Amino acid sequence: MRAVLTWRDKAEHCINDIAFKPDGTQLILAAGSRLLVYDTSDGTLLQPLKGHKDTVYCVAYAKDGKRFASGSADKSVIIWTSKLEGILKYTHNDAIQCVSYNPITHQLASCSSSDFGLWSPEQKSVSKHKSSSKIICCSWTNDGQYLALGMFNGIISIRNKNGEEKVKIERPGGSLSPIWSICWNPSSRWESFWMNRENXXXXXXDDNLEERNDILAVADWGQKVSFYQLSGKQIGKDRALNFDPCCISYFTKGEYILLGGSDKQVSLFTKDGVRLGTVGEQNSWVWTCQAKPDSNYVVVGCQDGTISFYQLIFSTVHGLYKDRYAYRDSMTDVIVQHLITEQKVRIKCKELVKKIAIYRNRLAIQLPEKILIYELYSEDLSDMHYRVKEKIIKKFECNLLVVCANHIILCQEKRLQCLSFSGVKEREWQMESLIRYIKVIGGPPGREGLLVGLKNGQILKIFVDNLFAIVLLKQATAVRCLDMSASRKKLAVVDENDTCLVYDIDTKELLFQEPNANSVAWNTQCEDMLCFSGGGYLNIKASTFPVHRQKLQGFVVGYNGSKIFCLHVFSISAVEVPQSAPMYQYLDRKLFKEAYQIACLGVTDTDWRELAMEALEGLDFETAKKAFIRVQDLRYLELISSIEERKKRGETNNDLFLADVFSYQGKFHEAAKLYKRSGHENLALEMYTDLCMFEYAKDFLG
Amino acid sequence: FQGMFFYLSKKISIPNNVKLQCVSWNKEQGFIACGGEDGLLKVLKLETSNLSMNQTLEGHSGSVQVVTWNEQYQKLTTSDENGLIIVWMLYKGSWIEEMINNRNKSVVRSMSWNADGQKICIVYEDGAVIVGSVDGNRIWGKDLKGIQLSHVTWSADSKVLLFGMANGEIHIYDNQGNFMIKMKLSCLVNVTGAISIAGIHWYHGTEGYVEPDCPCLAVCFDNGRCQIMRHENDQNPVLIDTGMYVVGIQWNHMGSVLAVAGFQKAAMQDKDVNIVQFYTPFGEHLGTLKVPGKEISALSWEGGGLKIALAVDSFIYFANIRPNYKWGYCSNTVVYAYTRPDRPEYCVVFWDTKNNEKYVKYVKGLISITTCGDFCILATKADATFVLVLCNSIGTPLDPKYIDIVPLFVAMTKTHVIAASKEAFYTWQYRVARKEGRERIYHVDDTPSGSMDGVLDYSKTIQGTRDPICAITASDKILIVGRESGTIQRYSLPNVGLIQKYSLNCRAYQLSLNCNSSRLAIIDISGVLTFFDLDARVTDSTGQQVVGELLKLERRDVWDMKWAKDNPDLFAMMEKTRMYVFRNLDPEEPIQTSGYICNFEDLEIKSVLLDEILKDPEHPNKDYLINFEIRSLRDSRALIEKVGIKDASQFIEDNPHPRLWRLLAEAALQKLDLYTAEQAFVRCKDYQGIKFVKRLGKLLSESMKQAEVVGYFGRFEEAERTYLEMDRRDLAIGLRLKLGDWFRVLQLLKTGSGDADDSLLEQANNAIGDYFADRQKWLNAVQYYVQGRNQERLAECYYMLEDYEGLENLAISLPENHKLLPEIAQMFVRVGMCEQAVTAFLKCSQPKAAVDTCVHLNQWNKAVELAKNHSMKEIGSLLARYASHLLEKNKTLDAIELYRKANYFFD
Repeated sequence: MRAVLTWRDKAEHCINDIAFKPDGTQLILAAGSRLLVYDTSDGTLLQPLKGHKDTVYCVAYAKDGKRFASGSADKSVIIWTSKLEGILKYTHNDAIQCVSYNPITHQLASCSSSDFGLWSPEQKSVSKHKSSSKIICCSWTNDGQYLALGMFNGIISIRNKNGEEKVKIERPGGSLSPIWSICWNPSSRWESFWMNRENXXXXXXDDNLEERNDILAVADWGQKVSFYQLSGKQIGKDRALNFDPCCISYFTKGEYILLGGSDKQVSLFTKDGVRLGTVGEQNSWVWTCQAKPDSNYVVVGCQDGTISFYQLIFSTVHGLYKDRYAYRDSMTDVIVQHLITEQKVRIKCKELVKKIAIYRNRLAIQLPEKILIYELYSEDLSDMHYRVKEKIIKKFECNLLVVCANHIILCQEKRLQCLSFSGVKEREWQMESLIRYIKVIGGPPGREGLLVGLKNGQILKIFVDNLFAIVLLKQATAVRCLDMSASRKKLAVVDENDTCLVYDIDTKELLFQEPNANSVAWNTQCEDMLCFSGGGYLNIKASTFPVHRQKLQGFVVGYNGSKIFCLHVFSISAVEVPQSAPMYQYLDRKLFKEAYQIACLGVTDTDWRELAMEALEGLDFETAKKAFIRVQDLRYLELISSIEERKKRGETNNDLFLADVFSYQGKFHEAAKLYKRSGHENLALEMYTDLCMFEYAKDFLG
Repeated sequence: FQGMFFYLSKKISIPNNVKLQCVSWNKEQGFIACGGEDGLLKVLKLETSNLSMNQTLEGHSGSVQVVTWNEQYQKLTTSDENGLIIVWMLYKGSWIEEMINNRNKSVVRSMSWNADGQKICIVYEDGAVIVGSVDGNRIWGKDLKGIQLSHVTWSADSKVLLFGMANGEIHIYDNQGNFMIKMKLSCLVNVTGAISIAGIHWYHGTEGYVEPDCPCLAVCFDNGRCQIMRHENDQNPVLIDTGMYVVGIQWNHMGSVLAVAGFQKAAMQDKDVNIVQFYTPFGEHLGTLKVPGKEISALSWEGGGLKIALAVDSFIYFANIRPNYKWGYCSNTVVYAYTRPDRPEYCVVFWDTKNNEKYVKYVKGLISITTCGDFCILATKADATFVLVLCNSIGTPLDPKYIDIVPLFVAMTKTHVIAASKEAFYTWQYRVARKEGRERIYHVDDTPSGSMDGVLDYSKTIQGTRDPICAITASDKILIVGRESGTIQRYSLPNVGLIQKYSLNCRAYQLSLNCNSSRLAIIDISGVLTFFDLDARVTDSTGQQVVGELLKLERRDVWDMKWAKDNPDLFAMMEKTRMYVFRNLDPEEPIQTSGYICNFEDLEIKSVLLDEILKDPEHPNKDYLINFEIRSLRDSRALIEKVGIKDASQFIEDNPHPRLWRLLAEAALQKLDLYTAEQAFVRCKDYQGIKFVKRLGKLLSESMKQAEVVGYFGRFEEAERTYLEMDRRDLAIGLRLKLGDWFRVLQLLKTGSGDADDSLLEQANNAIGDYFADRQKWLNAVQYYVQGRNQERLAECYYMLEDYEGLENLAISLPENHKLLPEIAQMFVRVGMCEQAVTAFLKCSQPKAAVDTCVHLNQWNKAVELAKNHSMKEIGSLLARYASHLLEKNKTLDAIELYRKANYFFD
């Protein structure tokens, strides 16, 4: 979890409530005794809107984006057009507290000390309806049908769109625990309602609720948060706090909660009320935390008059092994995906997920205060029945994490620790510079090799059953990323200057380099072929030949058979390799024995036939035999069987063999030159006499 | 216009000319139901009018103005202008009554079952509403006092209801009847007087949508305005003026076409003509169908979308309709693509019909498919930019070219792709393997020279034109572009220069060129064929010298066509369920066929039954592609059967073709006429055939000549059985060796009576081991290589399989100094195993590498314990130097442990 201050401003006065235009283009702030209009891009303040006399205690803004409501200590409410003029003033019984437009009908509510004033657009009257108590905060049900009110008396009560009161809940303790804000969860079909658009006067004077699906976030000054249904039933238990909360709030998605308060920060939570992190911490009390429409930005308002605009960045967390992509879903689950069978399994934690690692039959997950080891119960390579093997109740600091057959490996910031499952440390290694990258490279259970890259550019191999670290190489710049080829003979490295470098490990020598890379993988089965991504391209390179380039954004996580497991900004995409293209690069070089290895991963019968006849004319009869067996063409198999049945019994004249191949292919003049030059002019006489081509046949008597 | 093609296929006429008010067609079981005046209800079912069931149903007291189907349950619902509501069930092959109901107050104006078939909504004129379960039990009922409804629909999830209002106004409710809002009717801008809803239809997405966030909900009005929404409160919908009096609207089952039924004032008369207009979800007009009669009353599609029933003046017409499928044929793969119930992608299927295999590719935003030779292009919307996914006959993408123009029209050629918008066209030259001149772009009103390998001026593509593009085609020699004026432009290829502008009396719906690139086959917007000879000189009636001649040829209801690939004057052309093959302008005998013209070469036309394939696209059958032989080939096959192989050759000597010489050759081979077979292979220059007849002509045994000639056609199983019947198990194995069926080679060797040759069982196992190892199935390859004694790849398998116990028991089995021991020793080093590498370097008699391995893996005890060598003392100096470097790192405890590992116990 990461959050960045995009821009900041400070008003002249305290900031009481916040409103966004539905497209996110403008922010409106109830600061002191005026409204302030802001650009969300960079915080330029366009205009102080002047209409009110006293403290603007709140503002809210309608779903069609045409009109906003603002309420004052001077008892007024004003309806402003998005032209920023206040066309319909209104004047309530006492000071205003919170105001809230209905999601569906644009019907407004405006709360006060005893009385709440509903009206629907441009009718001539307002339902100034009465309350038992000071009406602190108000929120419409996601379908628009009930307005729920929170009271300073520690009661929440639920009123229908006409103003009749239908349900009550009391927080045990009453006025000990004032309800300072509540919010209905956005998570239902209606959120796309009003998501499709391309378009001063005075105003005078419900059954089967258990089947209604809505859920209400309650933040009370008993210092607890809890969730409630429209039936009045509590969901689960009170999620306790150590502060006076304010402005419990959600993103457009309905899945993450913002929570401000006298903790002087904006805390972030799941929709289950589990903590996930911290948006920027503050000099003073936080009154307001509003998520931007359609997006991961947040805006905050504080007692000192500071406005802060934050972007939440929500980093990616995953690991792949050979063919099992495990990754973070929500921020509390791992989704583990078998990439061949396309099976998924969900494992649910009860906290944040911070690190994941995976290896054959072993999955490991790090939470804030424990690390989990998970095990596949069968040796079946199609299995997905993960069970928790062991659960280490210990806190760790780390830069990187990996898992092996019997061990967890922890990289602390310059130090590598091997821990047993069950948490007892085995061994440790201290590097000569800060660790930038690690990968497990396989081995027998308990002696596994680790491949390690340092900031000074040194590259090491470390065996988990050994106290000494083995230098493979050193480089002129830091290791950004690192991989080994299928045999373990070759290395690929990303040099932290956005280039890929490729090395022989057994001789410690550079083979080749490429000037634009960000992530790289070797093909897990087909050696001498690799893939990388960089600069908006995917790049497939075979055996020092030219590289196939096509547009992609996202990163190479792995490469198996004919598929490259590229990762898009939230999910794995599985791009397919043009096997036909590297195959013809081997055939331009007459590397028939190699070309077959690219073909054998999957190419067309046209590719197989064009390979087979290139092998046949190249006199590579062992390749051509197999390249034609794929097509099952008996004509040329009979010819190959003839040429082998003449190499057996002591013929060796290659020009005679190529003449027969050119004869079967109908390459007659070239076959005839070969029959002449091989020393057998009579075979060229026979060929043209048999074809009855007498105008050419006459040449070959002699 | 651009789109599908359709024609009036059938009629049914109703007794006494009883006028129909409504029709609707079941889709899970295919019954039509139709409701007319005087209590008429009938159920009808088509089969292959010649209908297979025709039941009238009785109980109604007036015109049966509501008829509607439950799909999920076997139930028909009906009501009349006297408010008797009936639900019928099909019991013992008859529609009986199950439940009966009457409110005794008002006309039932409309109904809809919900998207799951669990509920019905029923809306009266006076203001009532009912919702009832499929149980027949009533759930709730309002009375919307103030306004009269006239229409209803559910939403896709059944959470929302749309009620219409008879004053041309629409109100949105939740599924409990709580009023949410009035809908915005933005198509009614600039209107006067009263409005009425002619229809509402919402495609609930069951076959998947044409695109993610495509329009789903269609509304239309009696003034001819229409409005297509993405959801119930989409305030920026698609706007249409149809220019006709609309009576009703219906989506096809796939949601890819909207049909609008109405009538228009005829162009020279105070009389109305009935028309159906067809629209895309995006409001582009696909076509217009006229129908005869006083009035069209109602409209409904067949469950397959291949017919549409039109209730008209006491008749039901049925328009056959031929979908404009996203499809193409390339190198004996059929490519077909369909939207899915459960994905946003198109499921594109590359069905290899030569091997019978499906390769399946899920593609986002598919605009079109096109083919030429072994390659196809999936043209798509990029996640404005569009991408031409050039792809091979098994569906692996080769080169996704991004372009900044909409690929509305696409033509493909053995070197070129051409894509065009309504105003400009882009040409990309391609192959598989200079590069710079291989892309260009041109505006339709431009006059290019041909000469310039220029940069892509995408800024020119938005210059407005009065006459846009409506069809294009290209031939590997010219590009022909058709304007909406009936101007046709001729451009050169491979470089694009404007050669000539022609003008014609028609818009082109389709264009295609003969291979010699001199005759253009033009189909008009009206479905009429014509040929235009592009090069032909003509003296005009003025005496002026014209170029391009409209030939005398004409034919009607043409919609699919194919010039032969090889021949410049053979051509094929569909009308309905008939194909009229041509030579020059002269038609042959028509061939009975439904399917699309797939390929035309070697006197054969392949045809494909896409309409059968797309009913169950995950289980296609060989029969869904059919081969036709044109008359010259059938006559020659008939002569060979009637006149016999000897004298049938005279007709082919009179009128030769390379396909006919092969037919005579394969006929003569099968009847063992090696003399005539030799002459037939000579006449088509097949040296493989000439060698084969000569080889047969040396064999001694007729049974063996049969076994060998049976092989020639690819009947290898029959040849093998022939050799087994001949007591030639050796030739049976010989045939299987040549074919590479190594499982059969080994099966014959195991099952035969003779002692199987040891080197042949070795060869057999090793080739099966190789078969799996080349397919990366190492665990299978081991099973054969361990029998076949292939230690040199058994090592590669045990290493890739990560079986270091396997690789140990391999290396421990070898002789000393054996060539494989130093590579298995390096495998144990790459993985970090010292004792196994030391064992391998000692069996290889290679002791310096054992010491060096003990050094590399820091086994300094084992490094120095090899006491037979002088090197032990030398490495004691390296051990001292390494310890001194640890002491420069100040690691005194590691230097102590290293000296303890060295057995330097004093130090």
